[PDB]
Amino acid sequence: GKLPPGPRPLPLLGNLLQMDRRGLLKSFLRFREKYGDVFTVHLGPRPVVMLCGVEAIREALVDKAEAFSGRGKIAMVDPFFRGYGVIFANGNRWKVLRRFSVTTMRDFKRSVEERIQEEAQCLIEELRKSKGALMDPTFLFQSITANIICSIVFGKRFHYQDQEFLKMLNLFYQTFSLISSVFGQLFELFSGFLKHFPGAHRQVYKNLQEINAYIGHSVEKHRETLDPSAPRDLIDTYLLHMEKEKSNAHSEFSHQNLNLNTLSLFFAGTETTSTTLRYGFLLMLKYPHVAERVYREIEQVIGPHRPPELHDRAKMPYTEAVIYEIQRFSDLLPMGVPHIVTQHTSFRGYIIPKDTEVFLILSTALHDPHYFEKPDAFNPDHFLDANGALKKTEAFIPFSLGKRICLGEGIARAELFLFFTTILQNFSMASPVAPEDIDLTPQECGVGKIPPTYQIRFLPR
Ligand code: HEM
Ligand SMILES: OC[C@H]1O[C@H](O[C@H]2[C@H](O)[C@@H](O)[C@H](OCCCCCC3CCCCC3)O[C@@H]2CO)[C@H](O)[C@@H](O)[C@@H]1O
Ligand SMILES: CC1=CC[C@H]2[C@@H](C1)C2(C)C
Repeated sequence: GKLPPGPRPLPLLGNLLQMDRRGLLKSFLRFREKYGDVFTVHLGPRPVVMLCGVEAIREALVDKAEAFSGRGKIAMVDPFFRGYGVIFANGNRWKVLRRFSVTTMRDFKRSVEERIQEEAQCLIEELRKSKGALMDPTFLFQSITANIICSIVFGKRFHYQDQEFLKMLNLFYQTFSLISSVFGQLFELFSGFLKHFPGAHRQVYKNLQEINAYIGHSVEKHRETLDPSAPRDLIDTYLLHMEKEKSNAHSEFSHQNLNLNTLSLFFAGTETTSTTLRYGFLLMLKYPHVAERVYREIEQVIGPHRPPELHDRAKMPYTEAVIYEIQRFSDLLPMGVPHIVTQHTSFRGYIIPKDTEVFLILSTALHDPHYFEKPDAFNPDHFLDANGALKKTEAFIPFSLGKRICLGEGIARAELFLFFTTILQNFSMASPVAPEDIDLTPQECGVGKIPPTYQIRFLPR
């Protein structure tokens, strides 16, 4: 009959005065205590329905896909993306851009696996050259994941010591942080007001323009050398489609979709997997007995030299459990990416009007103590049975579900496994901080959950 229950709002401020100072997620976990798994919070001027736990989330994204499949905005980046590109598009643009992006990622020329394998070898050579010196591995982790996207999109990889590559990686890093910051969460509530003032939203806008400028230039160099009978990469393929549909003024294959879809694939392609890697190696420093056990399995299944391959996974249940647990623990996007309802819909008795924003709080499925005993601790046994065999679970939804499910899922799982195991096959880790002193508390927790900076050494075996 009405919207899910929640804290009683004030006219201008919504539920501001009921929020927790520590962020949106914390705010929402407190409301969930009081209201249950389906509730409404007024984020500044508008109601947003929160869905918590695997059942409710899957009931919405899978059983009710006809309605929960729209994409909402992220205040901090809407001014840039404006509903262009696969992540932020709706309706028929999304359908075109999704089919195109899914279809030209898989089809191309090396397999996905081969490209990751080569990149893993370049990574190992790089880590060798560093001769056990301390670094903050953020740049390398962004470099190897960026290079996978790059070879699909630009037809090329960049070298780790290229200062122009590094400068773009810095912008991806700064932006993800700024977006996930306390100001970014405030902005989600009050963009309407805050936009008129200086603040992080302008820096994010400017960073994204700067990345936009490289992509515009690359599109140009491609157009100039384009061979219709032999498209090199995803940009070439988009250009061909642009040609084919030029007589339709309403073609989705526009120039803004070109730039912003590409940029969307890049952002998501780089920052998601690299952040998981960052948390992953920090977790390894804090739990060296886990890293040592992963290494014993690599030794026994793969050996000290033969490059790891995807077909190794099924024979490495421990390593897979550690990687699942890294993802579960990391909780990359704790509230997922905003959805909206596309038509009036009933959900557990409530009525959700059309164009009502919905957050699926993926963090609540990942921390569900019915599936994961002691869900706030890192523990790979979360994903092992009695016999040490891999135990997958329905609650494991860090890619979300349904029509909008991460389209990069397969690529990211390939990268996490090949980069994790290839590094561990060749190196052990050390740092100047004892495992008991290692603090896992995120540096940011908003849209994204971002681990603190740290120094690590990679020691050759
Ligand atoms: C650890 C790595 C990753 C995680 C945890 C992750 C997670 C997610 C999540 C939660 C969503 C939101 C789905 C929803 O709207 O309900 C998403 C969407 C998306 N992701 Fe991933 N992602 C990862 C890696 C990647 C990679 C490597 C790519 C590209 C190569 C990618 C590309 C995308 C795109 C294009 C969307 C939007 C899909 C759509 O709206 O139709 N992601 N991702
Ligand atoms: O397009 C106009 C702009 O061009 C110049 O910037 C160059 C720089 O001179 C040049 O150093 C830079 O090189 C960047 C190469 C690395 C790009 C790698 C990433 C790009 C996309 C996401 C993944 C990979 O590209 C920029 C864009 O062409 C000028 O310096 C700018 O001031 C100007 O506004
Ligand atoms: C896959 C992710 C989608 C939404 C968040 C991160 C990448 C971006 C695009 C800011």
